[PDB]
Amino acid sequence: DPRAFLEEFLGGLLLLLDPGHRLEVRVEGETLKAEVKGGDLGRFIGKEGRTLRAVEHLARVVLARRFGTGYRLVLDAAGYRSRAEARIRRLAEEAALTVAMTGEPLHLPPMPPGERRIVHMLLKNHPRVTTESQGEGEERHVVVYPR
Amino acid sequence: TPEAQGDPRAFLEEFLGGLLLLLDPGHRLEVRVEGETLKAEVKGGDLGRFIGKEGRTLRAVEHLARVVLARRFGTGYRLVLDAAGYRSRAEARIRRLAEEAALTVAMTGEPLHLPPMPPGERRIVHMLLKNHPRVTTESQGEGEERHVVVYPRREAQG
RNA sequence: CCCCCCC
Ligand SMILES: Nc1ccn([C@@H]2O[C@H](COP(=O)(O)O)[C@@H](O)[C@H]2O)c(=O)n1
Repeated sequence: DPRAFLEEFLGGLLLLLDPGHRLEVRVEGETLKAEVKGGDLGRFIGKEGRTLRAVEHLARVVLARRFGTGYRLVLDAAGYRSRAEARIRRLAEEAALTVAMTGEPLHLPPMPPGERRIVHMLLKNHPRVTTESQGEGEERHVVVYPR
Repeated sequence: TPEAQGDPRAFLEEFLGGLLLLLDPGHRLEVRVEGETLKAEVKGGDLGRFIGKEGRTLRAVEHLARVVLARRFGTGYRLVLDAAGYRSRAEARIRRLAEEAALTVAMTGEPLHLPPMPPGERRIVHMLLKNHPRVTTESQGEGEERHVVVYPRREAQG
């Protein structure tokens, strides 16, 4: 059972991270969702979500190694994903502002595909700007182009 | 914080051992104590697959092991994780950028800004270009955008 | 325009 496996695995790490952490794992469409509550959560998240991503990444890998490909897993704490999407929706809305004036394209910072997706999605059918990614790997980033 | 040898060694052995079992049963683990720091190497199994895309996996294991060591003992013991000469090949890539910067800067007489870099990586740049007869180094900026600038020992007149 | 490779 993928849920029970994640519970034992993520429960193992959570104990070493903070005894106040508690875990809920649920499926929501195609996506396995792991929510952490309790204790100093910012310490769990870490600077720029660095700790939460390391857990999420490793959780994904041990999940793939036992059950195979096709799973989507997202790990979250105290609505940190929302805030990160909102901040991403901002700055992108800011990009369409700058590119609107200056007819010169604008290069956004590198982002993983899930975050580039959000940029593409917000600026969908924007009257002034389009989006298209560039570069490869950790280099890859969205470019805001003018019409 | 407690002595590196003893519990911190055994703690990391058991923690990484459990993680490596799920990643690949072929993995074995050597954990070395260097003074009051810890060093850990993963051997066996598919090491390419352990490292993962652009090293994301080895790095997430390193980061997380550091964090849980700090939670357990109060320090990360400057833990450094390696596999299949990963750390060495990345030390070389950083050295390459600094080399190409040295050449360009000594020619143009203009400073060049290297890509932003963690302090660990910034040290490698500084050390490689110490006592370099044509260029020098000095960092600039704050936070994630702190990066080494390579300066010509003798500036362009202009 | 997921993300881990079984890339
Ligand atoms: N000339 C230099 C400059 C920095 N360093 C090292 O590089 C690290 C990064 O410092 P910067 O902020 O100067 O890049 C320092 O913490 C120090 O260990 C060095 O070893 N020699």
